[PDB]
Amino acid sequence: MVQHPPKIQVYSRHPAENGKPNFLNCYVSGFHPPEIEIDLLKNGKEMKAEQTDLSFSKDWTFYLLVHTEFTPNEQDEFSCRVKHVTLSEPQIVKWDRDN
Amino acid sequence: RTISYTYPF
Amino acid sequence: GSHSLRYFYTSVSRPGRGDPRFIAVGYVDDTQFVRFDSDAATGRMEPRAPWMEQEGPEYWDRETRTVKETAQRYRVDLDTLRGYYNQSEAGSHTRQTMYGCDLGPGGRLLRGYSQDAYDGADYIALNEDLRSWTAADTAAQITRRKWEAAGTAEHDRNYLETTCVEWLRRYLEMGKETLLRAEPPSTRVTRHPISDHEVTLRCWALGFYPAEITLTWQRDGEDQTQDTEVVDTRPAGDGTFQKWAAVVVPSGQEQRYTCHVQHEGLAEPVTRRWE
Repeated sequence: MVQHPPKIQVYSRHPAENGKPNFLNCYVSGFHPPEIEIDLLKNGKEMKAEQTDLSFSKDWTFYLLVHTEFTPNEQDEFSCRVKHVTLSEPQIVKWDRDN
Repeated sequence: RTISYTYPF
Repeated sequence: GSHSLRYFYTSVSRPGRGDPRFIAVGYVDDTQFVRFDSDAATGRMEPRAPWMEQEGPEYWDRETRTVKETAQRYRVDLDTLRGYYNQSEAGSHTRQTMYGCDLGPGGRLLRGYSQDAYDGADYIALNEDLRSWTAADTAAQITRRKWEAAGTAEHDRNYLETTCVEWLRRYLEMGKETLLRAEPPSTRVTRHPISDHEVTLRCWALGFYPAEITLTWQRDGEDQTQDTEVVDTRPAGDGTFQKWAAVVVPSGQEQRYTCHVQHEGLAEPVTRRWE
């Protein structure tokens, strides 16, 4: 019944450019058990994104990637919501271009 | 090809 | 050098939420080629790599068929474990299996794997000799005795030495144009101030394959791995990977630090600096 909190990395595919198309990535790793709710948020609202198939690391901990295309914008705000059994409340990691 | 058989616990 | 075939099974019991969920994913090296999800409405093993669409229907109903009967066997195993560990139906439980093979330039078997986990901890693993079992606890020790009596290791060693390596070769030829292709990293360095007297320099490695890479920082020809933050190697989203390594340096001294990127995709390990 041993559990591990998720690790979340919110990042773009390429170096972010304002006005120029990119891909947004929410990479969630090292979590157990495998139940999880991962969503990408634009201005707090949910995004149409795709999810990779469930897989795990050498230490059995799971990793999962949710991804969608997006255009970086001075006026827009991107986030990733992660709900999991080990977190008392959904984790929200905002996107930083500089990374 | 995935293994056709697994032995139950 | 080496090339790997591995399958990853995940069984999760969903109490009162129906029958348990079964997921199967297959990897060749660092590339995912197949997938199965019991929840998904297709009821089929599906290609997750373009070079797989080469295979016909005969390949996939076979691959579905095995994965379906495996889902059933794993459905029973979930109850069995629940019996061993004296657990109730209320709680959701996870059993994992990962198995597969490594091969050397020979094409012959280099190494073989077959391990299991329960609720995120080692249950049973096949040893490197491929004839003996390592059982974590005494509940796993039960399975071990049954498995020894049933001669499971011989059956596994046989799949691993034979069937595993044939298909690994076969998949390697199907995806030769990308699986044997090497992607060198895209390397830049970035600066971000922390204080009036400290800055963060960051060594980027973008869009490389496979995932194995080494990002070292040094100052004057001598690495300082004590003062280095370094992320997990993450997916770029297009199949390739990305990693970075940072170091807190004095805002007065930038050129004195050099990053060193090592990757099989590169002919020569390349070095970067702030400009």
